[PDB]
Amino acid sequence: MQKARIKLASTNVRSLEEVANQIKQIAERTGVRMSGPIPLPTKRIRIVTRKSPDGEGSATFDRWELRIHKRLIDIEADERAMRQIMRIRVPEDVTIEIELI
Amino acid sequence: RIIQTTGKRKTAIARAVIREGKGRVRINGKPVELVEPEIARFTILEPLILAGEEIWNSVDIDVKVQGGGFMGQAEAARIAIARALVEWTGDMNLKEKFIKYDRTMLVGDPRRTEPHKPNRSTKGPRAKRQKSYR
Amino acid sequence: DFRHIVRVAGVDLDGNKQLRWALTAIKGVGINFATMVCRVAGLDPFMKAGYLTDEQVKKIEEILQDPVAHGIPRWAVNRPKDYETGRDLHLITAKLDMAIREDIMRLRRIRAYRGIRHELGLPVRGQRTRSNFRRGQTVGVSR
Amino acid sequence: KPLSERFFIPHEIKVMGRWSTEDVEVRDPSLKPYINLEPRLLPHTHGRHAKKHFGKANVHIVERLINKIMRSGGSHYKVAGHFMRREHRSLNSKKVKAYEVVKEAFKIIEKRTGKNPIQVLVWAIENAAPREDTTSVMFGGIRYHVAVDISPMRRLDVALRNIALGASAKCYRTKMSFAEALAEEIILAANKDPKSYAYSKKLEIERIAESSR
Amino acid sequence: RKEFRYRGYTLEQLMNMSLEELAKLLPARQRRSLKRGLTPEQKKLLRKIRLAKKGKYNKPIRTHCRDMIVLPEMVGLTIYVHNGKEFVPVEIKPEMIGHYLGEFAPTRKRVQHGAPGIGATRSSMFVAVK
Amino acid sequence: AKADYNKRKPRKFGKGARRCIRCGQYGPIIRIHGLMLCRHCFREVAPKLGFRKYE
Amino acid sequence: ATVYDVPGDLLVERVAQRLKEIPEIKPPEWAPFVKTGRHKERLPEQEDWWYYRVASILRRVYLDGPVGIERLRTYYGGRKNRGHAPERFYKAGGSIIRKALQQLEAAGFVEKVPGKGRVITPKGRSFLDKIATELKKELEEIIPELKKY
RNA sequence: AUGCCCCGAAACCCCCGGGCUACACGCGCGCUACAAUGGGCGGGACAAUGGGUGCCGACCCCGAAAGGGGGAGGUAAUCCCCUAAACCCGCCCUCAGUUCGGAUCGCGGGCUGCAACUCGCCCGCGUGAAGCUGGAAUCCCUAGUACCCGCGCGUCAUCAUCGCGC
Ligand SMILES: [Mg+2]
Ligand SMILES: [Mg+2]
Ligand SMILES: [Mg+2]
Ligand SMILES: [Zn+2]
Repeated sequence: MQKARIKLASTNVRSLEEVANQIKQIAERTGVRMSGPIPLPTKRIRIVTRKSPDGEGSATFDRWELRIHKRLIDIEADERAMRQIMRIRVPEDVTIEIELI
Repeated sequence: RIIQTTGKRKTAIARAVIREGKGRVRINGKPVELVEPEIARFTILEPLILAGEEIWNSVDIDVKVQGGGFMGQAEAARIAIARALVEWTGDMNLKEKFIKYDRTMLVGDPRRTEPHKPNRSTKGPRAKRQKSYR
Repeated sequence: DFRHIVRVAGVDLDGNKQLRWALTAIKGVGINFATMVCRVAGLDPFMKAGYLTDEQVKKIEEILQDPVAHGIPRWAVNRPKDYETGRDLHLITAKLDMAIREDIMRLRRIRAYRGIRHELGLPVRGQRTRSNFRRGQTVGVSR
Repeated sequence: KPLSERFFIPHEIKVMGRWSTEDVEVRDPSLKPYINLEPRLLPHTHGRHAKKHFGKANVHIVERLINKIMRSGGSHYKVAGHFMRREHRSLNSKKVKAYEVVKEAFKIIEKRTGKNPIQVLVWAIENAAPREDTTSVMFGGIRYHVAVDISPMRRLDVALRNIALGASAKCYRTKMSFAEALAEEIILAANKDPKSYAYSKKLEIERIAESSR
Repeated sequence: RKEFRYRGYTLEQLMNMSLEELAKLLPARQRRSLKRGLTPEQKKLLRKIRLAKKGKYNKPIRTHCRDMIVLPEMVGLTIYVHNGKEFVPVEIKPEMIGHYLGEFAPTRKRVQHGAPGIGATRSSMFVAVK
Repeated sequence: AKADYNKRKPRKFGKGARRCIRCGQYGPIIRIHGLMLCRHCFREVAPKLGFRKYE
Repeated sequence: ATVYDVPGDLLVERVAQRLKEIPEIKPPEWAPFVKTGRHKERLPEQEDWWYYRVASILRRVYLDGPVGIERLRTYYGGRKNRGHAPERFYKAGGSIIRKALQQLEAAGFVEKVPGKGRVITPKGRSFLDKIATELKKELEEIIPELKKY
């Protein structure tokens, strides 16, 4: 109970699904319910710039862009699983945050 | 029993609900009879006048819309209302008349705006500045 | 009772126009100051100006000559805080341009920066002048 | 203005809910298969026809008329005197105002003559459409102005355009309105009067078209 | 109309007046400047006007602070400014209080025009550069 | 003091308050979401900062 | 019937009429000298420009629920004609609105929900729906299609 | 980033005040108009992209307006910017240099700033210039595209007639 809430957020999309399915399976193997990964809106940061150092020539621009995929998981609290999700060993380009309600 | 359909028109969505009643129809709470820009009131009464004052008096419809403007939501309403009427009565000698008069009453419109490009970029994709020789 | 030409404090005003526009002509009374005085006096701003009996002209002339004491507030007045005395005043045609003229001469005396521009007939409020403000006549080189 | 007309509900699939194009009758065999007169309650097609060759054949005549008054005037070619560039106060995209002026135009026409306004309109768009033209054909090195024949569709386009421009020059800096100046043009053209602009342009085209056959 | 009255108050009637009661008799800009305190340099300059007002400092007052707001202390004496290259005298009189110090020391030489040259018009641009 | 005549002043706004973290110039500096670089250095370091160009 | 059953302008015109009899609604001391917002150019023209504003404010908290002062200033703004420069949208003043809301509170039609703005009372709903029905009982003669609902 | 040649108690490093904002004049790109296919006053309608911890400010209360004194909730599909304008209904104006057009100037109240004169921006009353459709010439556009109307980021302690998007 107290329904922990975990929030993953990373820029590589693939390397997120694997930690998601780890959490899903760990929950399943033991006895606990869970709300599947709820996709939250992507946050894409965009930066428009000119292209030439000097000021001569026509004006042509760039569009750099960086996308950040998020998720959200709701799960109960059993120490058999509350612990089981501690040896999960996230990758280095992912963020995780845990908190109960 | 109830039915419910949808209609989209360049950023405007419409959810309809149809069921038996006295022949009244609301839109966001407004009665259809009170829509001020007459050219947008005659736009959502074409399905309900092309079916006749007999079917139009045995149903209640009530839609909800959001987005767009006074003419990009009238057409959403019309699409949803046509798609609902073609199921309640559920015939085809009426569905046919919904393709001779206007084919889009059932297939909708696949058109959206087009992004802007860098020469003015606040006026449109193809409009540019004014050339200056000499 | 109808008339065609009436006069109040100098400039004479038409008689087939509404009362609020008929007063606009008096140099010193715009449109937003006319609505005010017509309201404070006690009569409509839509009555035909020719229908002004003369005691009402006396009323209007009273008001235009010290309006602060009748209800016209002192944030809506031709000039507040008179440079010679802190009284709040509203001037009209003859007294107006003279007051501005002496407010200009005062800056001409001390030889400020805002007085010399008034001298030479140039911008006063910080504009640019490479490209506009061409109040002169073209110059040629050769052809 | 009267609340019975401000709030108006039809119960018949007519044109604008008022007039019925069941008895009008086109005389010219050339322009018959291009002037559409189907039921079509509301005149609005949302610009789907301007994608397909000969698409504008199946578009109601009232919509072809309403679209050719959504414009500012004469912007690079003088009309009876001057340019009439009127930007930011022209009705370029405002289809509501266009539909309104045409509604009132018909309401005036129906009163001063007494016929189905669309019959008067279909008379106006034949006594104003000319069927001879000019060009330049280069042949073996040189060209010279020669006379040609105008296909029907282009006849119709030119007709409606000149009616538009005729009405849109008497409401210009003059006391007369726009809806009534769209009537003092159709009642004239449909009667072959010289004082018109759409008819006079037909005569002064056909003249300098014949004189160089 | 030979005496000077600012808002109904003569000179020596306002010469003894304070500095917070004074600001109610000046327009916005100077009332606000008098309210965010004076800058350090203007402190150093007031502490040289007051001495030159009592008996001491009989020596020309100079400055770079063109921002100083003329005040009833400075009426009567003649101080200098710095218009970019040199110090220019400004004999302070009444009817200056409220204005800025640098307002009376102009900064650009009045312009008088010669004759157009090679490029002043499209008729002498390429007919010169060969 | 000979340490009072080659020492600057601590600005806190205006073009002279920030300089590029890698080149060292004042002027056209990017302040979106925090990073502080030129407009010239951000263009030849971006594909290692993670960014990509899709359109 | 309710206020959802007629057009806005007719109902507001009819409401402002009966409103003139509530002793609490009365124009302040600076009403004849004020234009309604920094985006106008001229003062209001009719003499009862007060009652129309107040009556438009009732119907505006009826079908908007908890709404606050700084949100009734976005509604009553417009586009400005600022000389040689393009047009631009601006908010409205505050006093003309704050007074209206305090006077309607003292009348007994609204109330200050704490922390979330103001809402309408039962007295106010009775007031507005009675007039809506009174009007509509005659908008169906000349429009015989409202007779249904 | 960099080779060669000059500066080397200076052409290196800091600090205060001025200039880049000067104005008989020729030109490039734009904004507002020359009115009724409109101006004013009161009511009624409907968006999307994006941004916020040195910051975004709901809600209450003072002020006529700019603004001021308090101050929840927000490290974000939660709280805030954020009830858009062209559009519609009702009344005044009736073809006039005008209730068109708002340049130019006088006086008074405020915000940011260590500092607003040279040279910042914003408000209220008053004054009311040229302009009645544009010579020879020349530019942009093939469909949700051209035209017409507003909005958001950037630059930024304040200031958008600009650039890039909706
Ligand atoms: Mg420069
Ligand atoms: Mg005007
Ligand atoms: Mg300044
Ligand atoms: Zn750099």
